[PDB]
Amino acid sequence: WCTNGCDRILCRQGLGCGTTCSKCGWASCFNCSFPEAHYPASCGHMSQWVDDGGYYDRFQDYNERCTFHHQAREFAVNLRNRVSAIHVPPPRSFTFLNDACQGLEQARKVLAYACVYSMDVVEQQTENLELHTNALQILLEETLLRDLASSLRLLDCLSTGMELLRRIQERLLAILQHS
Amino acid sequence: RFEVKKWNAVALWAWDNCAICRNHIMDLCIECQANQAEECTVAWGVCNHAFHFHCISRWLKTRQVCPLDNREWEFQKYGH
Amino acid sequence: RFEVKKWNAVALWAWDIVVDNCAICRNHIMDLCIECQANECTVAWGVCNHAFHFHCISRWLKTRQVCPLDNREWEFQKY
Amino acid sequence: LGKTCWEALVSPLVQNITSPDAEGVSALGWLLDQYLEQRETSRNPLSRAASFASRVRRLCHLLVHVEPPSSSLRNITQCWLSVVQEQVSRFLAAAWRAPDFVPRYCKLYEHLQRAGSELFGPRAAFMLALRSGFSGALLQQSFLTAAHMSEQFARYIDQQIQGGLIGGAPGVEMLGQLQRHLEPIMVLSGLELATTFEHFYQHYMADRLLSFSWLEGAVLEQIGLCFPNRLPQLMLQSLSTSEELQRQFHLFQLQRLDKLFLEQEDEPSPAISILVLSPRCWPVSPLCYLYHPRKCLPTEFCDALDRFSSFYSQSQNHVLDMGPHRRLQWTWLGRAELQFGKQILHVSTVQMWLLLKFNQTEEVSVETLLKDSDLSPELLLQALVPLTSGNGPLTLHEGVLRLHEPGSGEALWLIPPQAYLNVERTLEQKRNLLSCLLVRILKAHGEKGLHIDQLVCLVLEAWQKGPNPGHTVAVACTSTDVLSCILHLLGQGYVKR
Amino acid sequence: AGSELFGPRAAFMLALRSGFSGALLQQSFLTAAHMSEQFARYIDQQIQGGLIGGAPGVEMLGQLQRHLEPIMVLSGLELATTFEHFYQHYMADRLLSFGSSWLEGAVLEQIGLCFPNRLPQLMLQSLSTSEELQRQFHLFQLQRLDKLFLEQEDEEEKPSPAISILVLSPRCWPVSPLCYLYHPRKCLPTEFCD
Amino acid sequence: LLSCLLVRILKAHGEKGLHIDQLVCLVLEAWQCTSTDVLSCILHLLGQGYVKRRDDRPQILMYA
Ligand SMILES: [Zn+2]
Ligand SMILES: [Zn+2]
Ligand SMILES: [Zn+2]
Ligand SMILES: [Zn+2]
Ligand SMILES: [Zn+2]
Ligand SMILES: [Zn+2]
Ligand SMILES: [Zn+2]
Ligand SMILES: [Zn+2]
Repeated sequence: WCTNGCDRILCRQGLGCGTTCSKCGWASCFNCSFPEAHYPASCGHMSQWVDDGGYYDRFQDYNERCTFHHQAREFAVNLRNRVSAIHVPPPRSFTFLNDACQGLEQARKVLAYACVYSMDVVEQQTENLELHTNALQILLEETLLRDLASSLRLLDCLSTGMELLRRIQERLLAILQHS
Repeated sequence: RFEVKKWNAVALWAWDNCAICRNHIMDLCIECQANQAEECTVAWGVCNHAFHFHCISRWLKTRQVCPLDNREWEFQKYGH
Repeated sequence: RFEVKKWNAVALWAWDIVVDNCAICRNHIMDLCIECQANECTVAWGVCNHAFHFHCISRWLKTRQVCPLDNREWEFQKY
Repeated sequence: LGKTCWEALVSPLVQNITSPDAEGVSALGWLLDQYLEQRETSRNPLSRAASFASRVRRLCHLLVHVEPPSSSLRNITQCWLSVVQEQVSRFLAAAWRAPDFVPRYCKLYEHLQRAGSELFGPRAAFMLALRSGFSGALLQQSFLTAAHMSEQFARYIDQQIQGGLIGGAPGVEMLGQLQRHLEPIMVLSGLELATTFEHFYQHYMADRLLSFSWLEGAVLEQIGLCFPNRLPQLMLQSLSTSEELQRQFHLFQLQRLDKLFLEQEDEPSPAISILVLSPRCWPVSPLCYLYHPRKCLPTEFCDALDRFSSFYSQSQNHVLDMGPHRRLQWTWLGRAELQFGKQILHVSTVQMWLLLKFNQTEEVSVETLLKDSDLSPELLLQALVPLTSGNGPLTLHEGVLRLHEPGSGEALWLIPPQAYLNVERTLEQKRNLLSCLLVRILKAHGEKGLHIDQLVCLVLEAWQKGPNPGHTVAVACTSTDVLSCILHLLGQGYVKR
Repeated sequence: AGSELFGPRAAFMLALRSGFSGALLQQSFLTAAHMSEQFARYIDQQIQGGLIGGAPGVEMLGQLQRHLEPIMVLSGLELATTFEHFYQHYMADRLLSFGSSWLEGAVLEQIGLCFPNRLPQLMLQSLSTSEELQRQFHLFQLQRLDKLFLEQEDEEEKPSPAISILVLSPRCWPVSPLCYLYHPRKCLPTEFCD
Repeated sequence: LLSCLLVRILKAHGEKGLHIDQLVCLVLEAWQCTSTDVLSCILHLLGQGYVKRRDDRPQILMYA
C-alpha cells in the first residue's frame, strides 16, 4: 500500500529502475511498515534505530552527520524553489537544473541513510558517493553566484554537470541493486 | 496573377565617454578621483567598448554581463 | 568487369567471458574501475574463470588472499 | 494594510475555487479548459469567443499579478497542471496509433505553451507545471502503448535526419522543423520511457552511421540527457578510436618494413579501410556475422584482412598478458564504391559480393547463391530488391540472375533503406524459462550453495550456451534479469540468506 | 611525415604549427589578402554544396570537417582580421538565403576562437533574438485588443499573406547604404505597409 | 594609414610610450575602424621590428 496519502497500490516487477508512486511520488519498502524507503539498512536495523530513537524527517557524531545531510537536502530544495520563482529560461539549462535538483535530493537522502547504517565493504560506495555529490554541489554553487535569471541564461561546464549526474545515477543504482 | 504565401523583411536599429562612471573617456577614474593620488588603466572588451579597469573590476565583481550591450563580458586578449 | 575503387570492412571484437559486471566494484566491466573513475585500466581473470578489474583484484589481494567469489586460491592466469 | 487585505481576501477565494469537486473537477479548471476549446475558433474579432477569451485573460492576469514560496500561486499552478494533464491524456488516448502521432504531439505542445504564456505572462513556474503535466500524462499508460510511442519517436527522428541528408531543396525546412520539434521530446528524461527509447535510437542510428556523419553529434548535443546509459555517445567515441587504430596500424607496417630491411642489409590496388566496433555499445545480430572469409571473398581482400588481424593480435600485448584476449569477427555490414563503365555505383558488402560474382559469369542461380552464402535468405532477398529495380543492372527471372542490357555518367546510390520494426506474450515465457533454469541450478548445490554473483555466473553461462541443447523457446539475458528472477524466487521463499 | 620520423610526441606538432604560421607571415600584404579570401570562399562553397547537393554533398562534408584543422592555424596572427572581414561577407548572404542551419553553428563551434571580435557568433545570435521579439509582438497585440474590448464593454456597460520581420544590428552586419527603402508606402502595396 | 598614424603617436610620446590600450584610444580618437584593426596594424609593425615590447613593463610598448 502507498504511504505518504493516496489509495493506490504498488507492485515491483524486477529491479531494473526502482519505483515510486505514479500519482504522488513516494517510495516505501514492501517488507516492513515504515513510510520512507530505507535502502542501506535492513528493516530490522531501521526498526532497532527507531525503537532506540534517532533523527528523522561515535553515536553523537552519527546524529551530527545525519543532520548535516538533511540540511544539505534542504539547501537543494531551497535552490529549486528560488529558481522556480523567477519572472522563461533556455530549455537545456532548465531541464538540467531540475534533473540536478532531483538527483542531489535523492543522493543526499540515501547517503543520510547510509550514515544511519551502523565483511562489509560498502564504505567505498558511500565514500565516492560523497565525493561526487560534493563535486556537483560545488559546481552548482559556483554557477549560483548576482542576478539569478541572467546567471541561468548565461549557462560548457554543463557537460561536466551531466557527467557528474550520470555518475550519481549509476552509483545510486549500484547501491540499490547490491543492497 | 500571383499570390504571396510567406515573406521575410529586414530592418536595422539605427540609433562616448566612460559611460559607467561618466568621466571623460581619456580622463581618470572618479572613484579614485575622490581619493586623489589615478591608477586605472583603460580596459577593452570583445564587444568593442572601452571602460576603466576600476569601474569594470567593481561592476563585474557585482554582475557578469557587459553593462552596455547585455553580453557576457570577455577581456580582450588579442594582440596582447 | 566490375572494378572496386574503395571498400570499408566492419568487425567486432570478442571476449571469452560473459560476466558484463565486476563484482568487487559493481561497475560495468568494460568501463574504468571506481578509483580510476574518480580522477590503462585492464581486466584480468582467474583459473576460477572469474573476471575482475586489475585494480579491483589488486586492492582485494592487498587485503586478502582468497578469490571473493569461490572460496579458493588465486592464480593470475597468464597467456 | 495592503498585505493584510489582499491575503485575507484573495487567498481563501483561490483556495476555494481551485479545489476539485468530488466528480474530479474544479472551477478555474473548468474555465481554463473552456479557454482552449474556444480558442480553437476565437480569432474572428466579432464573435462571442473573443469577449470570453479576453475576460478569462484579464481575470487570470489580475489574479497572478501579485507574485514577486508562495501562498496562492501554488494552487493556480496545480490547476494549470491538472488542465494540461487531462488535455494530454485525452489526446493521447485518441490517436496513439495514427501514422502522424509525433507532429500532432509537437503541435499540441506548442499550442499549450503559447496558451500558457497568453494566460499568465512569461513565468518559469508555469513552464515547470506544463512539463510535469506532460510527464504525468505519459506515465499513466499501458506498457504496449509506451513501447509504440517510443518506437514512433525514434522513427521520426531517424526519418527527419535521413531526409535532410538526402533531400537537397526542402531538406533545410526539414532540419529547421527538427530543431524546433526536439524540445517536446526532452520530456522523456526521468522516466522508464528513456530506457525503452534508447534501444530503438541505438538500432536506427547504427544503420544511419554505417550507410552514410556530423549532424548526429549536433542532435545528441540537445537530446543528450534523455539517454540513461549514454550508449549513443559511446558509438561516436568508438568511431574516433577506430581512426586512431588505423593510424597506429600504418606506423606498425612501416616499422616492420624497416626491421626487414635492416635484417637483409645487416650483411591498381583497392583501398581498404577497416572499422572496429565494441560489443558493449553496438547492436549486431549474430545472424549478420561472417564466418568463413575465404569461402565468400577474393584472395587479396582476405590477405589484407588477415594482416590487419595479425596487427591487432600483436598490438594486444605488453601487463595485458594477465587477462582475457581479444579477437575479430568480421561482419557483412559496410559500404563499397565501384566504378563500372562510365557510371559509379554504391552498394553494400553483400551487394558487392553478388556483383563481383558476375565478373567471369553471365548467370547465377539464386539457389546456388544462397547455398554458398550460408546466410538467412530473407537478408538475401532484402539486398536483392534494390538490385532488381530499374536502376539496378540485374534482373532475376524464373529464378536466375541476368544482366540489364545497356540503354548517363551519374552516380547511382543503391542501398536498402532502413526497415523499421513495429511492436506488436514473450516476456512471460522468458521469465518462466529463466526461473525454471534457476531453480534447477540452485537445487543442484544442496546446502553448499553458491554466492549471489556465483549463481549469476552459472545461470549466465547456461543461457549463453542456451537452454536449447528449442527455437520456440530460444534473446540475451542481463544481470538485471537474474536479479529480478531471484527476487521472485526469494518472494516465494525458495532461497534464504 | 613528422609522426613517422620522430614518433608521436607533443612538441613536434607544435613545431609544425609554428612553422606553418611563420611561413604565412613571410608574405606580402596583397598575397595575405588573396589567401584569406580564398579560405572564406572555400568554406562558403563547401557549405553551399553540401546543403544543396545530395550524396556527393555528404561525401564533401566529412572532408570539410577534416580540412578545418589546417585553417585554424590563422588564430592569433594578423591575418585574422582580414579573414573575418571576408567571412562576414559570405555568411550574410548565406543566412539570408537559408535559415541558420546546423552547418553554420557547427563550423563556428570548430573555428570560433579564430575570429578576433566574434562578429559571426553575433549574427547567429541575432536571428534568435529576432524570433523572441516576434513572440513578444504577438503578446503585445493581445494586450491592445484586450484594452479595446474592455473599453467597449464598459461603454456598453455604461486568406492573408504571412509576414515575418527581422532586425539586424549594424554593428555586425554589412548592410550597404545602397540597400535601403526610403518611401516604403510608395514602393509597396497597402496592407504590407500597414 | 593606420601604420603611419600609430608611428606618429608612438614618436610623440617618446621614451614614455603608453599601455597598448591607451594608444588604441588615442589612435581611435585621432581617426575622427575597429580596435582589432588597430591591434592588427600594431602586431604587423611589431613583427617588422620598428617597435618593441617593454620587458620590464609588458603592459606598455616602447618604440625603437
Ligand atoms: Zn501514492
Ligand atoms: Zn523495511
Ligand atoms: Zn570610468
Ligand atoms: Zn580609477
Ligand atoms: Zn559592451
Ligand atoms: Zn571492478
Ligand atoms: Zn582502474
Ligand atoms: Zn574465483
